[PDB]
Amino acid sequence: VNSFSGYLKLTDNVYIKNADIVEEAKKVKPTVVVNAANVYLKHGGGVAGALNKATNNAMQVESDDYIATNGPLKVGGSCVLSGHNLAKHCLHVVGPNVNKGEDIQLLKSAYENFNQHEVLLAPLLSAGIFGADPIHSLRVCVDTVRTNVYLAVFDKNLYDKLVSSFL
Ligand SMILES: O=C1CC[C@H](c2ccccc2)N1Nc1ncnc2[nH]c3cc(F)ccc3c12
Repeated sequence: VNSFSGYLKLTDNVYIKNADIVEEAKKVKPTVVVNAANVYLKHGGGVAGALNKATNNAMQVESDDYIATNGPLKVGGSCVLSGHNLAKHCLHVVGPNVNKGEDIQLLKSAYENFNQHEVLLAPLLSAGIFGADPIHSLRVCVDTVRTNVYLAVFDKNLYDKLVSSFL
């Protein structure tokens, strides 16, 4: 048992809710919140901009030191950093950005990072401003992640479409 509330169960291990991931994280304080990161960990907008804003920019300060030491992430890759006031840890995962021409095939590699964590609160990777089809992202998530994932979908119309179209 865990403290996630109000989720619809899609599969043995995947759950989904219409929720603002920032407010969800603040309430639950999960062990792991996933960020929709880019390779430079520049949290400007989308999920990343919202999560970083909620940390009063501490996520960005930490991220800038990480990049100065380690260089950029790979598309499809990840790193574990602090969750600040939102979670124990933040798993920054880079899904492909279709609006940059990045290979959508890398979405499966991106979701594979979730399997290193027993339980996660997450957005749909490559959705939103990353330009991929969220229905596809949900399918890849269900077919790739084997650990317990709680998906927060900000947009109510999209959430309803994802549920109603789920196979
Ligand atoms: O709901 C959906 C459908 C997919 C889309 C998405 C876009 C970018 C990254 C990851 C997912 N997206 N966005 C969010 N999903 C969950 N919590 C969110 N908090 C936010 C706060 C904001 F200022 C802006 C957006 C969100 C947001």
